[PDB]
Amino acid sequence: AQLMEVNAQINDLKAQVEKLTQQGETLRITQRNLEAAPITEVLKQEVDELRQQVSANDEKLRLVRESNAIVSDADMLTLQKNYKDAMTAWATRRAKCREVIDTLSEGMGVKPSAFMDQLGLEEGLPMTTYTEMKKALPPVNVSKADIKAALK
Amino acid sequence: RSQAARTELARLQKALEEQTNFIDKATARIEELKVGREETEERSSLLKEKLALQVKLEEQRGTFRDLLKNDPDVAQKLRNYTDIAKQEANLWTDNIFCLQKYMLTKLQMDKKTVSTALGITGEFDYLE
Repeated sequence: AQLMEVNAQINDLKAQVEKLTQQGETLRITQRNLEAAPITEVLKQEVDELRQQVSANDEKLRLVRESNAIVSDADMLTLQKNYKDAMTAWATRRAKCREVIDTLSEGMGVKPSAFMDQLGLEEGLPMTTYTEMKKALPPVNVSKADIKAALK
Repeated sequence: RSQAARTELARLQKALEEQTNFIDKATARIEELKVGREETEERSSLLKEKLALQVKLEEQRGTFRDLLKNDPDVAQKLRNYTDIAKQEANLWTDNIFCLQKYMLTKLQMDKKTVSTALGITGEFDYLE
């Protein structure tokens, strides 16, 4: 019935509708993105609130730090090392002293005690407490470089 | 056959109207939404900050968590013990310098031999 006229038109618009629908959905996508974002006045708020909220923690850190309420990993290392240094310095200077006191005792053929009494050398503390101190709290070795690594 | 193929053209006209009105509603809603939200170097440099800060927080609370790991009772225990040991190390230092006095000015021993025997070194000092 020369329906080519009409059966062509369907094809024409079957192309047209499709175009708009495949364009249509695109709009939807972007508007979704638009509905999922805050305005630029509210986003300007939330930021100057977060700024204050962060600055807050910077102050809390400044305080608990300045008050020595807390110990940093580097500091906890440094005290730890300084301890080794002292307990070493101690156990060392005692020894390299009492070993000379040894020779010098029988040099004069006399007890070490009275030698220390004459020269005016101090009793010391006992090693009873030193070793029980190493026991209580064990010294450890701590590299200076380790301490630099903790400080960053 | 003819009308059967005529109906398929009656479906797509209605479909086109519906799709057209839909697109209209869409462009409208965007037109209203793009009002508050407007892409700018400002809003751009802004969203980035609402993230930056947001993250910096999580970093901070991590910092805290980690900072509290360190027992200050121990820090003090250490602090006290070392004070003790250093006063003791300073004691035996004083005893060593005293043996230097006697050995040098009484037993007239060797100023070279004395150092080496006592343990006196370069930069031998009290612990401050």
